[PDB]
Amino acid sequence: ECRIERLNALEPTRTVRSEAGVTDYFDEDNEQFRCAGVSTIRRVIEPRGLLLPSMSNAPRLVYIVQGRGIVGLVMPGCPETFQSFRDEHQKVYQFQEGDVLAVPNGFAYWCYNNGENPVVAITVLDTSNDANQLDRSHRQFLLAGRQEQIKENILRGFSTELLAAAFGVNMELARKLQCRDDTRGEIVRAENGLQVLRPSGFEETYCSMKIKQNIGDPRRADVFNPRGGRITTLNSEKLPILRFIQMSAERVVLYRNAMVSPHWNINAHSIMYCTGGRGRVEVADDRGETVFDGELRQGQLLIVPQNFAMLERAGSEGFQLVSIKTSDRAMVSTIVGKTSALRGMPVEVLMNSYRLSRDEARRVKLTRGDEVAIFTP
Amino acid sequence: ECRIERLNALEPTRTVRSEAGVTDYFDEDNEQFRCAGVSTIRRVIEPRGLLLPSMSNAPRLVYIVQGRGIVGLVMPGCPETFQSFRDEHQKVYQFQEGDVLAVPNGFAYWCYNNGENPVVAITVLDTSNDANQLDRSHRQFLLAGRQEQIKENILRGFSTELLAAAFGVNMELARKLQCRDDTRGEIVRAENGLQVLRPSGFEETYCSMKIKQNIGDPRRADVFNPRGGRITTLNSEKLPILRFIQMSAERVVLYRNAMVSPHWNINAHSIMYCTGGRGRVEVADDRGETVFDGELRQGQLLIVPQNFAMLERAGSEGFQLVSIKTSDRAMVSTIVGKTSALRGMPVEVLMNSYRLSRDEARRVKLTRGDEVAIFTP
Amino acid sequence: NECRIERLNALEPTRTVRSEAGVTDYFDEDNEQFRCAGVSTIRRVIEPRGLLLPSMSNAPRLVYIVQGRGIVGLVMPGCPETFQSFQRDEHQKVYQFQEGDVLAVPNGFAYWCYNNGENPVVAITVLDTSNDANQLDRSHRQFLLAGRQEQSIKENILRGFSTELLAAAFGVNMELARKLQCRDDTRGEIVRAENGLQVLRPGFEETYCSMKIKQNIGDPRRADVFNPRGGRITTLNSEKLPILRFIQMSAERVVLYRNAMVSPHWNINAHSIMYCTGGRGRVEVADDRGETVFDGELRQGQLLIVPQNFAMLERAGSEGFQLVSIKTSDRAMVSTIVGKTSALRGMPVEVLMNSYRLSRDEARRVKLTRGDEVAIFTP
Amino acid sequence: NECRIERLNALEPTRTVRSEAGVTDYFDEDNEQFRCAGVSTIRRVIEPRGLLLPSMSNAPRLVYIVQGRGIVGLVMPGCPETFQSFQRDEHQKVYQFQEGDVLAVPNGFAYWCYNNGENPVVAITVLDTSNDANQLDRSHRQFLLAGRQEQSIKENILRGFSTELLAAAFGVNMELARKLQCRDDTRGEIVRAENGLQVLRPGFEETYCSMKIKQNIGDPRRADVFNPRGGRITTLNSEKLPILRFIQMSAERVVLYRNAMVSPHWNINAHSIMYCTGGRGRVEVADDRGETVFDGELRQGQLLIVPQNFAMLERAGSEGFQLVSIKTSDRAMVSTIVGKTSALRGMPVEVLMNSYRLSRDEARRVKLTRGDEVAIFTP
Amino acid sequence: NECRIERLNALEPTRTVRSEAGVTDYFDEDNEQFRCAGVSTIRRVIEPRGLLLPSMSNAPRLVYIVQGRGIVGLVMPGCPETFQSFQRDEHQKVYQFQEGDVLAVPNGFAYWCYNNGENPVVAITVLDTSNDANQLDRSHRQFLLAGRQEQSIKENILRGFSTELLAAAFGVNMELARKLQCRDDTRGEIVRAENGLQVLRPGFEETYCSMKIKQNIGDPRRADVFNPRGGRITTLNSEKLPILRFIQMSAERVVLYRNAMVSPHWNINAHSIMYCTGGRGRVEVADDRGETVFDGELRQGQLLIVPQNFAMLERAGSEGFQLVSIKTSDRAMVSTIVGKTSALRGMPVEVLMNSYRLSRDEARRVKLTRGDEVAIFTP
Repeated sequence: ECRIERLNALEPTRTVRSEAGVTDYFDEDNEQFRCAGVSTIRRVIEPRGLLLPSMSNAPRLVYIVQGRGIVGLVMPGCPETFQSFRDEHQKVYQFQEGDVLAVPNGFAYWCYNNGENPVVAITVLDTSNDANQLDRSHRQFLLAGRQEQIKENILRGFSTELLAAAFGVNMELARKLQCRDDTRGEIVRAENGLQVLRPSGFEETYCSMKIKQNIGDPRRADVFNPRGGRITTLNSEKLPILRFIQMSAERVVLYRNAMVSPHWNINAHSIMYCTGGRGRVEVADDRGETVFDGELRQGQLLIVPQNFAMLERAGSEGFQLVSIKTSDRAMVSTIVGKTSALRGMPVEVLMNSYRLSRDEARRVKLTRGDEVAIFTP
Repeated sequence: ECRIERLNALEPTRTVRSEAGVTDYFDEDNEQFRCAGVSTIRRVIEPRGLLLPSMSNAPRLVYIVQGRGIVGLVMPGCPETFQSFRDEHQKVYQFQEGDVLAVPNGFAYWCYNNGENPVVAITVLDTSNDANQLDRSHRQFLLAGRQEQIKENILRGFSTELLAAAFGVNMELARKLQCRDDTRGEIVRAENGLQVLRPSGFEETYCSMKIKQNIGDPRRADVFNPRGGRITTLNSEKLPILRFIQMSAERVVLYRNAMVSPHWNINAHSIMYCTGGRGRVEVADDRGETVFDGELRQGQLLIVPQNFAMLERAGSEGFQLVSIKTSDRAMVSTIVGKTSALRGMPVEVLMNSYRLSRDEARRVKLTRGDEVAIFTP
Repeated sequence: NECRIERLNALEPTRTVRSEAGVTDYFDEDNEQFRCAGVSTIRRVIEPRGLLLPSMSNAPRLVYIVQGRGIVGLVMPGCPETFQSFQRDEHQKVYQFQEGDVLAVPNGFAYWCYNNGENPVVAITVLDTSNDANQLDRSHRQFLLAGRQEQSIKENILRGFSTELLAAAFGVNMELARKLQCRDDTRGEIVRAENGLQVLRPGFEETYCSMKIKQNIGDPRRADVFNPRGGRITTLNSEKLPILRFIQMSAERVVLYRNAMVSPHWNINAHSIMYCTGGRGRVEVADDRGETVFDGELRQGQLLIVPQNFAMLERAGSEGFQLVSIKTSDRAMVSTIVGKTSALRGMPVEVLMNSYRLSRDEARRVKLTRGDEVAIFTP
Repeated sequence: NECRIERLNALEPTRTVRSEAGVTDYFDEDNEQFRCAGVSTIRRVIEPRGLLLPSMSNAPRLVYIVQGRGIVGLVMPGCPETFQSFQRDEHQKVYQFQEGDVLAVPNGFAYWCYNNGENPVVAITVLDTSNDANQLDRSHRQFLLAGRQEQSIKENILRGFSTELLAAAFGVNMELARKLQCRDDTRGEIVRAENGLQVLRPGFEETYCSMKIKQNIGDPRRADVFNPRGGRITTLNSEKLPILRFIQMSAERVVLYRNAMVSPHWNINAHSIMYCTGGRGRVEVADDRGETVFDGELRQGQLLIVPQNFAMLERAGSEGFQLVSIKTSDRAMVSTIVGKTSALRGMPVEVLMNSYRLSRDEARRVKLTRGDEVAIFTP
Repeated sequence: NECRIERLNALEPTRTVRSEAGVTDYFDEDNEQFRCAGVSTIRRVIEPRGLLLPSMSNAPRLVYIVQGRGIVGLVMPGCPETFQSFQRDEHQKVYQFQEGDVLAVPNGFAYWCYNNGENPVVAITVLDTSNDANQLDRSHRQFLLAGRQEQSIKENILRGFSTELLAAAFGVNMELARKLQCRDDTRGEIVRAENGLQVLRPGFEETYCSMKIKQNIGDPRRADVFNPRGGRITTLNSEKLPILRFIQMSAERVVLYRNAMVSPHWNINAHSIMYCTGGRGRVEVADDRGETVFDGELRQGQLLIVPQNFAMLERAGSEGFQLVSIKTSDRAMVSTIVGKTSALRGMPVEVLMNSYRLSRDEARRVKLTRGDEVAIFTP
C-alpha cells in the first residue's frame, strides 16, 4: 500500500463540534496515511474549554500551533505530588505555542485552555507502533463524557451495580459517572474557570519524566542561516521519553525564497503540517517519478514516505512547517550540501556516473559544498 | 480482527488422548486468539507419563495447575553438568503446582510426571512474537514419537541412509529413531518409572538461566488484603528470561465476594485461565460497550484485549485465576484506587467531566482512594 | 577517604581572582567535605559584555545560572558547523541561557560564555573530579585555549607549543602564532568585549551533535512537587535531560515558603552539594553515629555538602529559603523518613511499636500524622 | 592496595556485641584479606521472637540464611504500600525467608528482620564497601532508624535531630518525638517482641517496586552441577535474580560428598568470600608467585577469602564439606584447570608437551583423564 | 595520584629477562608516567619456533604485533573445543596473526603464542591495571600455567599445590603431577619447540565463544584518514572490534610521510600510550599550566605517555614517522585545535577576536587557513 503514485496536500475530512471546541480528523484510511501507519487529529479548544480525560491505543506527539494552557498526564502507580491541605493530584504541565507533548499509549490525558485565544493542537498517533497490540487504527477510550461518532465512555460498559460497588458509591452517583444525558462532546466549557493546583525515591525517576519540549522558540535552533531560516530537531537526545514513543519532530522556518536542500528520510516517514506561510514541495520516488509538485499552505498536511527524495522552496511570504517522523532519532541524508551524499563521493565517481567533466563534477559537489541544509538562491 | 464485539468464556475444542495423558487445544483461529496473537494448550500427564522432546516456533509460558515432576530444557551449546561415572545430561528442573516455566522458541523440552496425581499444565504460546519468523500459528517440531493430527517427528523427514550416516549408527537403529509403528502419541508411559540424575566459565552465565518461578505460593504475594485476597506478578524483575520471552504472568486469588478494581491493561493483552472457584467478569471497550459480562469457572479461559477496561467480583466460593500477558513488564492502570487514573486528576477536572459537585467528585476519588487493587464491598 | 567527618560547616569561597570583566570565586577543593564529596565548586560573576574565554576541564560539570542571561558555546569535536551566513561567519550552534538554567558540560569539550544582558551573570559550577570520566588526579585541571589566569599565572595550552611548529600547524606566520600564545595578556579569563560580541544566533549530526545541554529548573511552572503554602521542588536527571546519564550528576531546585519544611530524608545514591540562592533556613544533618553533624542557618551565597546516606532536615525562616542542590549521581534519589513515600510509612505498626518501645496509638501517630504529605511539609 | 598478601588464613569474628534477643559477630574489615577483597562481613544470630531493628547501610549486601526462618522487610522509597487491611495496618510487602535463602539489600534502603520460628536464625552478611554504589569511605557505615548499638554506643539517626524540629517534622508532640530518639534503650539492635510480632502476611509499581530480592540456593533440587557421588553446585547471579546486576555480587552453594573434590580453578572476574556452613575440608590456594598461600582445613563457622585469579582446590573430608561463597561481581565466573570446560583441555597437546616437557602420552593423560568431568570430581 | 607530572620523557625498557627462545623487556610500571596512566607495558621478542607458555593476567591487555607472524591461542572457559581430528587432538580455535595485528586478551583468560615464521616476532603489550576488571592491586600480576620466569624466579600456579592433591585432582600418578609443577625448568616463559609445534589449523557457542579477538590496523588499505602526501590514521575501537567495549581500550596506527604533521589535539576521554615503530619525529606536549612538558624526538623502540586532556603535536622528520598508540578507553576520541573538525573552527570569529586580541582578518586566518584539512597536515 506504500506503493502510491500520487501525494496530495491533505486536509481534515470530518469535523465534530463539541460544547467548547472542534476536533478535525484526517482520513486514517487514505492510502498515504496507511503507508505511513499513522492517524492525525487537529483540535481547537476555546478559552475555558476542557478536553475530557481519555487514553489511546497508540503513542502520540502533540504540537501546539496556537495558544497556551495546562495538560494533565496521569502516570499509573506514581504518587500525587501536588497537594493542598484542598486537593491532591498529579503534577500538571503548563504548555504554550511551539511545544511538543508526548503521550504514551494507555495513559490518561486531559487538556485545559486557560488562555485568551483558542488552543490549536495537531496530533499524530503512531498506530503502527509496536506498543499498539490492537488493530492498526486509533482506538480512543474515553474516561468521561461521550464523543459523537457515537462513543460512550468505558464506565458505561460496566453495570451500574458493580460500578457502584467498585467505587464505593451509591448507585445514583455511579449512574452519574456514566454520563448518559451528556451532549457536550469531548471538549466542554468550564463556565467559571478551572482551578487546579498550580505554582504561581523511585518517583524522582520514572514518575518525573519530561513529557514536553519546546521547539518553536527560535533561540533553540539546531541549524541557522540568518538569510535562509532555521531547523530545530526533537528526538531522544533532547527528550528522553521519545526513545519509547519512537517518534521525532522537526520545526522548520524558511525565510523568503529560501530552500531546504534536497534530501531523503533515512529511517522514518515524515508527516509535515504547514503552520503558516507558503511554499512549494517537490517529492521524487524510486522510479524517478514526480509524486508531488505543489504549493503547501497553512492548515495542510503532506506525507513524505521514507527514502523518497524531497525539496522545498519558500514563497515570498516565508514558509513554516512542523514534521513528525516515525522513528526516534529520525535522520535525513542531503543530496547536495556540506554533509551530502554527493559531497562524499570521489570526483571520478561523479564524472563517470553523470557523464560529466572534472570541472562540472567539481561544481556539482563544491558549489553548495559548504552549506548545510538551508540554501538561499 | 481485534475489532471483536463479543468475548466468550472459551474451552478446548479438540482433545488428543495419548498413551499416558491427553492434550486439550483451544482454537487458535478463534477471533479472540487471533486478536491476542497466541495459542493455548492444556495437557494432563498421568503418573509415569513422559511428554516426548519437542520444540516450538513460538516462545511460551507454562503454568502448572496441578501436580509435580521434572522438566528438561536442552540449551544448545551448553555442557552437560549432571553426570555419573552412569549417564550425562543437562540439568533437570523439578516443578510443582503454582510454577511458571518459560521455554524459548527453538529449544527442546521434555516433561515427566513422577508424582501420584496427574500434572495439569496450561501453556500460552506467543505466535505473534518477533522471535517467530514462520507463520502466525503454533508449529510444533517433534524430536521423537508421533502426534495425531498426523504429525511425524523431524527425523522421519530424513532418508534412513543419511540418518544412519549422520548418527554413526547401523540402518536398523536409524530406522528405530524414526518411530514408525509408534502409536503412543506425545505423552507415553514409562512403565517401570523414569530414572534420571537428580539431587536427592561461560556456562555459569547464559547456560544457568532460571527458567522456572513459583507464583502460587501465597507467601510470595505482591498485593495482599487478608479479607480480599492477593495478587502475585511475574515479569523480568523476578525472572530474567522473560525480557526475551516478552511475556508476563499474574496469580490472582480473590476471597469471598472480593473485587479486583476496574483497570485496563496498558501494554499487553491478558489471557486469563480460571483455576478454581467462581466469579463474574465485566469487560468494556472503546465504544463504551459491554463486550463480556458473565461468570467464569474452573477450566475456562477469557481474553481481555489491551486497553479494554475490566472488572471482577468473586463469588461466595472465592475465585482463583492465572493470567498470561503479551508483554514483559505488563502493567495495568486502575480506574479507582490508591494508584488510579481518577485519584490522579484534579477535583475540578472530575467536576466538569462528570458534571458533579465538589463533594461527589471527592467521594469518587477518595472513597476507595487508599485501597490498592483488591476491594471488599 | 575523608568521609569520616566529625562536623560539617557552611562554606564560602576561599580565594578570589579578579579578571577584567568579572571575578571567579573558588571554594577549597582540599576541604575535607569537598574531598569527601569528590567535587570542586566555583562561583563566577561575569559583568555585562564580559566573555569567559574558551577552556576545557578534566571533569564533567553542571553550571547553575543564579542570575543573568547570555550566550553559551559548547564545541562538540567532529560535529559540523550548522550556524552560518554567506555574502562571513560559520560556527557551531550557540545556546542562550537565563536565570534558573542548568548547563551540563562534558569533560574535554571547549566551552565559552558571554553576558549579553545588562545585569551581571552569576554562575555556580560543580565539577565532579571523582567522575570516572576524569582519568587524571582528583582535582580540577582547567586547560585554557586562550588567555591567562592567576591561579602564579596559568598560561593557555598554545603557550606550551614552540612558535615555529604552531605556525606550521596553523599554516600562518610567526607574528600571528605568537599572538595566539597570549604572552602579555593581563585580562584574565573573563575579558571585556567593548564593541559587544556579535555571533550568529536567532544525518548523524541530528543525533549526538544535537544533544540538549541546557535545561531550566527555576521556572515555577516546572515543579515536580508543589504545595501552595509550603513551596516546590523541581528535579533534574536523565529522565529530563539525556546527557546527564553520561555526566552522572543530577540537580534539584528547592523553594520553601515562609516557615515550611523539607521532610527529614537521606540521599540514597549520591552526595548533595547544596547552595543557598536566597532567603534563610535552618538545616540539621545527622550521621551514622546518631550525632548532630550540622545544626545551623544557611543564607545566600553559602554552600553545604550533605554526604550520601546522612539524614537531613530543613526549615525556612520567615523570609523563605531557596537553594539549588547538585548531586553526584544520575537519577539521584532520596528516602524520606516521614510522609507519603517514606521509610516509616512502609513499616508495619508493630515493627515501629517494638522498635521505639511505643504504644500502637503512638506508632500510628508517628506513621500517619504526615502520612498523606509530599516532601514539602506545610508549617 | 593490600592484595600483595604473603599468606591467607581462615578467619573468625573478632568482636561480638550481645543484644537482648540475639548477637552480632563482626569479622575484622581492617584485616588485609578483607581490605584486599573490599568487603566487610558480619554474622548474626537472632533468637526466636527477636526483631532486627530497621537500619540502612552505605554498601549493598548479600545475606545468606544459614539457619532458621522468618520475615524480612525491605522498604523501597516512593513505592506504594500494597499490604493493607481495613475495618488497621498498611505497610510494604514482607518477605518470608528460610534456610538456604539469599537476600539482596541495596545500599540506602531500610531493612528489618524478624524470627517467627522457634529455632534461632543465623545470617551471614557480606557488604561490598568497595562497590561504586558506596560513595562514602571503604568501611561499613550502618545508619539505625531506631535503637542503639554497642559499636562506644551508636545512636539512631533521629537522635541527631533536635527535638523541636523532629516534633515539627513528624507533626507530633515533644514527648513522642523524644521517644523516637530512643535515648535510654539498652536492648541493642536485636530486641525481643514478647507478644510476638504481628504483621500483614499470607502500574509502575508492578515493575521496579516488585523486584524479587530473595532466592533460595540451598535446595538440592536447584543444583546447576550434580554428581550423585561427588556433590552439587548452585550458582546465583543476575541470570537468576535480576537485582544482582545492580548489587554486582553473585553467590554459590557448594556441597561436597565424602572425599570429593572441586576441580582446581581460579576466579576470573571476582574475589570469593568463602564461609563453611558444615563439614570439614582441605583448601589449597596458590598465587602468581607459584607459592602456596593457604593449605589448611576449614570447619563450620570459618571464613576464607580467595582473591581474584588465585588458583584454588578443595577436598572434603570423610564427613563432607559444605560452603557458601559470595563473589564480588555479578555473573562471577571461574576457570577450571582440568576437566570438561578447562584451560588445559582447550590447549593443543603439543603446547602442553612443550610447556611441561612431557611426552604425548603424558600430555594426553593430563588432558583427558578428567576431560569428561564437571567441576565436582568424584574421589 | 601521580598525574601532576612536571615533565614527560621518552621511555625504554628498564629490565630485560632472557628466555630460551626469546626475551621480554619490561617498562617500569612504577615510573610516574605509567602510574599516572594506570598501565604496565612489556615488549617481547619471540625467536622462530619459540612458544610463549600459557599464562593469564589480572588486567585486560592489547597486544600490537610490530613484526612477525604466528599462532595465538586464547582459551575461553566453558566454550567447546571446536578444532578436532579423529582417527588425535582436540582444542579450542587458534588465531593466526601477522604484522600490524592488534590482539585483545581479557583478564583471567589463558593465552599462548607461537612463532611459526622464520623472522622473530616482536610484540608490544599494554595492560590496563587500573581497569575495573582488575580487582587486585594496581600492578601487573601474571599467573603462569606452566614454567618459570625470572621476575627472583616466579613459579607456575600448579607449583603452589601439594603433589598428592594435584595427582588426585588430575587423576594421574605422583610422577606426572610432579612434572606439571615444572620444578627445575631453566627455559623461562619463551621456550624452543625443536620439532616445530603442530596444532590443528587451516548454539550459544556461535555467540560469545566466537568473539573476534584480533584485528589488523597496519594494512594501508584500512586507513580511516588519508592524505597521499601526508600519511594515514587507522582507528581501532568497539565500532570495529566488539570485545573492546569490555576491554575498555582503543588503538590507533599513525603513519606520517616525510615532514608531515598531526594537527595539534588533545585526548578527550583517555590517556595515550604512544610507541614509535619506525622513523623519527618531533613531539611537543603542553599541559594545563601552558608549560611545555615534552619537546623531543621519538625514534624506533621508544614510548611516550600523553595524559588525557594534554595538548600534543607531532611532526615527522625527513624519514617519516610511524607509531601505534594504545588509549585507555573504548572509543577514545581526540579534539583537534585547528582543522576541519576542530575547536577553533567551531567558534565564532568574534569570540576568537576577543580571546586572542586579534583582528577579524587574523581571526579568519587562524580559523580558515587549515579549516578544510583532516588531522594529517601536509608539510
